[PDB]
Amino acid sequence: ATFISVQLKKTSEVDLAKPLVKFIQQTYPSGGEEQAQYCRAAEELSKLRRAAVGRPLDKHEGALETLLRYYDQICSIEPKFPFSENQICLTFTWKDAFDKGSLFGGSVKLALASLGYEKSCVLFNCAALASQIAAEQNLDNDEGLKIAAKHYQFASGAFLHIKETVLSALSREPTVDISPDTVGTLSLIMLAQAQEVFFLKATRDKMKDAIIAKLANQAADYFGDAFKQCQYKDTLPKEVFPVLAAKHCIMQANAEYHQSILAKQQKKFGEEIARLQHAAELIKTVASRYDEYVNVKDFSDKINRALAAAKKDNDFIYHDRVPDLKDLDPIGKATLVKSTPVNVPISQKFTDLFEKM
Amino acid sequence: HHHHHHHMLETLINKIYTGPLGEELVQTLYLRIWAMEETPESLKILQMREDIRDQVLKMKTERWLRTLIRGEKTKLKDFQKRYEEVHPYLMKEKVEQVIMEEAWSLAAHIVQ
Repeated sequence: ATFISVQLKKTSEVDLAKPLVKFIQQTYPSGGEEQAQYCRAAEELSKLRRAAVGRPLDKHEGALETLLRYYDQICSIEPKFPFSENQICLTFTWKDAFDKGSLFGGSVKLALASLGYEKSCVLFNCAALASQIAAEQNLDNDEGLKIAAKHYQFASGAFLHIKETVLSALSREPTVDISPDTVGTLSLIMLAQAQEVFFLKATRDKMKDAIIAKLANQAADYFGDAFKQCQYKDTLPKEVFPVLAAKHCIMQANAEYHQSILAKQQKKFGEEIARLQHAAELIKTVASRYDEYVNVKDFSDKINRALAAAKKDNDFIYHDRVPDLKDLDPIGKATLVKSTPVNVPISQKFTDLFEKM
Repeated sequence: HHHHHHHMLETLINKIYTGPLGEELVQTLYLRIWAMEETPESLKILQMREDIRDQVLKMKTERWLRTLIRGEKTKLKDFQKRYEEVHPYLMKEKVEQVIMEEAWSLAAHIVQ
C-alpha cells in the first residue's frame, strides 16, 4: 500500500435509549402518542449507534452512509435534549485509533459523559472509513479515481473539522488520535493523496505535460507540508513518515519529469537534461532510503532512458548548455483539491428520527 | 478611449482562446467537472469530444468574465462582492458555478 488510510476507533456498547426514554417520559408524562414516537426514535438511534460504531465495518459505501447518518442524527438531537445542562447520564468510551507501543499512560481507552466527544470520534470514524474506501480503489480505473478524489477530500475536511472543534466541549485532554495536531496532519495527508489522484487522472488521460507537471508540483507541496508536520511530534503509525518522505520526492520528480518533456518540445534541450538530472537524483534518494515502502523501478528506468537519449542528441547535435537548477523558471502549481467542509447533513437521504419533537 | 477594465477584459479573453492560459483553464475545468457529483449538464460536457468540450468551456468562461466585469468602474473595487452577489444563484447550476468560480479567479488577478 503506497496510500495511507487510518484505522477506525473502537467504542464500548452504550444504552443510548435508556436516558433519552427517561427524559421523554418526564417531558410527556400523559402523552401516550409522544412517549410512543420519541421512545421508538430513541431505540432506533441506539440501534443506529450499534450499526455505525459498535462493530467492524466492511469498506463499502453502505457502511460509510450508516456512519454519516449516525453523525447527522447525533448532531440533530443535541439541542432537543439537555446535553448542555449535563442532565443526560451518558458516558461514551472510545479507544485511540493508533494501537502501538507499551500501553503505558492510562489513555488507550477514554470515557467521557460528553456528546461533543462522541461527535468528534464518530466524525473521525467517517474520515477513517472514507480514507480506507479511497485506498481500496483501482486507480487504473476512471471511476476508482473519481471515488478516491471525493473520499480523500471528504476525509481531509472531516479531520480538519475535528481539529477546529475537538477541544471545545471536551473538558479534559483528548486521546492523541483526535488531538488537533494529529487530525491536522491527517487532514493534510488526505489532501495530498486527493491531489495525487488528480495527477493520476491527468496521467491516465494523457493530458498535456504542462498541467501534469503543475498537478504533481502542487502534490509535492502538500506531501512536503504533511511530512514536515509529522517529523516534529510523530504520533502516527511508523509507515507514515517514510511514505510521506517517498511521495514528497516522487511528486517533485514527476513535476521535473513532465516539465522536462515541455522543455524538449520547446527545444530547450539544456533545461530538459537539467530537470531529468534533478528527477533522477530525487528518485535515487527514494530507492536508497524508502525501499521497503514504495517501488520506483519503472519510473527510475524511464528517467534514465530519457536522460541518456537527451545527452546523446545534445552532445552531438544541439550543444545546448545545461542550466544550473537556480536559473530555471519555477514549475507552477494547479490546485484541484479542497478539504470538503462538514455541513450536516453529510448522509444521503437524511430523516431526523426526532424531526417532530 | 476604452475604459481600463474593458481593455483588460478583452486582453484576458484573447489569452483564453489563443494562449496557454486557456489550455490550462479548460484542463482545470474538465478535471473539476469530471470530479463533481454527476448532473445531466456534467455528463453532457464529459461525453463531448475534446475539441468540442474545450470550445464550450472557453465560450462559457467568456460569458462569465463578461458577466462578472460588466460594471461602470466602481465595481472593479471590492470584486469579491461580485462573487457574493452571483455565486448563490448557481446552487442548482453546478457546472455554471464551477465555471463562474474559475472566471472570478481569472478576473480577480487582473482587476486586483
